[PDB]
Amino acid sequence: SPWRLLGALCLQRPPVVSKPLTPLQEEMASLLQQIEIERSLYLAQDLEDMWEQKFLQFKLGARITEADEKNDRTSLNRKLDRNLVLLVREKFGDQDVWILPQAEWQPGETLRGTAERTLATLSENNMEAKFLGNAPCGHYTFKFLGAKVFFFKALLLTGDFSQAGNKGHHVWVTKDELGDYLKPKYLAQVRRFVSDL
Amino acid sequence: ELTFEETERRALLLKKWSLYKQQERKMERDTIRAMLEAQQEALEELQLESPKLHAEAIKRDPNLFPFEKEGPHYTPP
Amino acid sequence: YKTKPTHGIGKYKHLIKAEDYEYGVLNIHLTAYDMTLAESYAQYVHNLCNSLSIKVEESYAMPTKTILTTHERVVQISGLSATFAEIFLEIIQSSLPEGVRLSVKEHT
Amino acid sequence: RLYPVLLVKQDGSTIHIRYREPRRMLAMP
RNA sequence: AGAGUGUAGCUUAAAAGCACCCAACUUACACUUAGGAGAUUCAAUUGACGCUCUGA
Repeated sequence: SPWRLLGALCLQRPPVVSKPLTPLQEEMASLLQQIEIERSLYLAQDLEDMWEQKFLQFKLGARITEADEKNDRTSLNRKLDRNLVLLVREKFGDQDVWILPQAEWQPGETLRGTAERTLATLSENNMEAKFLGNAPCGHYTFKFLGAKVFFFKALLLTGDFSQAGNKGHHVWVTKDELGDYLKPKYLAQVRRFVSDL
Repeated sequence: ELTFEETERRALLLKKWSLYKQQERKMERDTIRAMLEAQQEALEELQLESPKLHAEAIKRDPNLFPFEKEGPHYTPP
Repeated sequence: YKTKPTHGIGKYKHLIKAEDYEYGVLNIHLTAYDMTLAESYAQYVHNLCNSLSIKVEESYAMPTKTILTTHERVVQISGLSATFAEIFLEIIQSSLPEGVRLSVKEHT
Repeated sequence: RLYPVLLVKQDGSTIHIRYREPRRMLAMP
């Protein structure tokens, strides 16, 4: 039977900023600090004042660059405390669905080669990605002539995402907007293999 | 020396962290099972739809031996 | 007794062992600014390993080096499946708390 | 005693460390 | 649309036992000691709320 060969890639951007501590974790931090003080085994004022003013003079880099934008979905720095996933709008001849970046593959090209091609096929940038294994993460088959789509996985080491204002609709989705943007069951189940954490 | 109220608060903190990390390990295990079964059903579908690709799906990428990936920070470059 | 049906009912040494693509010996090196953080992460990774049924051999440490000091830890790992290695490594990546250096180096 | 001192290696990545004599700011040259 | 249907993770357990987590002893694991959380999907053996499979 005529089969429509299609692969894909669920790119993963790891969090550059660790998640902020909950008040429960802050209470545990206080408890561990006080037990550490209890278990501890043995002009300072001027030094403390100088060191605290050294702390005060420099402003710490904001852990959240997200509240100011509210519209920069295309920006690579949409979120910092969580993983990000690339997601680009696509328009087919018979369909128009917000679809994870896919690609067409041939039997002369392996799945790893298809993923490596897809790394720069649609973003036209100099992004640096890393692969773990040939094992995929999700498979979804929708027919009209058979077809299949393989959602793979990759991790971003560094990225020179030039011309961020691309003609595409790349919107970085962490966990929540996946259901909002991908309605059909064949595309709303990506969160099963997306690291929700 | 310590008082009774602080000991009770310590016990409550231990209980609440027990519950919190219990939920943490539970959700981590749920993610593990969910994505593992997703990968297994993906492999089964790949075997069913391609008898010549499941043989090359099991092989490992030889670039993982010098693997390297840094963790998170607070202030990005 | 040898001739009796109950022969060998008391043997035990056969139950004691005193001495398909898979990895080899894997060393995870954890260098950290904090003794407490390094120890906690070593405990966490060891718990993950013995919950996922990973043969862990050693959890030793390198000697301290001064040029402040950085504490080093080692986790030994043996036995990985295709998807199992991927899930293990990605869980480690997503569970690295703060400013710690991982490693997938080998022996020697 | 240990204190939460912020440390930076070469690029400006503040990290909390348990360090004696709370400096609140460290920068490796 | 149809079938299997159904006790917390597992039980030819009947509300239990294993599992599971931290606290201390451990480099660590483990042991031990202290603690912690848990279910028989809703109505009368039956019907309908949820899961898996077979299709579009």
